[PDB]
Amino acid sequence: TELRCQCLQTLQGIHLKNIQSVKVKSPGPHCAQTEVIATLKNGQKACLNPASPMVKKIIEKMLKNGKSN
Amino acid sequence: TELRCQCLQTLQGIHLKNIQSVKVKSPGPHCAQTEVIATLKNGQKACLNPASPMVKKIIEKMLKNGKSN
Repeated sequence: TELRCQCLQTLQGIHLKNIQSVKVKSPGPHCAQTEVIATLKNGQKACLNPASPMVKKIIEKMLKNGKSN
Repeated sequence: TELRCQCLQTLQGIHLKNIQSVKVKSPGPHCAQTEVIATLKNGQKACLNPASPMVKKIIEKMLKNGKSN
């Protein structure tokens, strides 16, 4: 009934060397804000800022993982 | 020790009206392939194909959401 966001905070853009996975959970009838949650390769998690131009480079890269240095 | 992909299936173009969330889990030392998992607004999930020109338009858009019935 009274839900919110899955993340109260977010990152501005951390090294993608730690990020092992990226999860995007758009807003809803509860949270009218985005909340990107990435999984750390260490088992941790680091929320990203969907209002950052670096968050659109940490994802697209993730889907690429590695191409050539 | 012997892990694989977290996606047994995939969809090559799905409605962004059903998708409520997007999950991207790059490959690892087990699976050398991607496994995009998107959450349904019904509680279900629809695996996407990390090798489609539309799968990169259903995700990027998800981060934008836009409308909200």
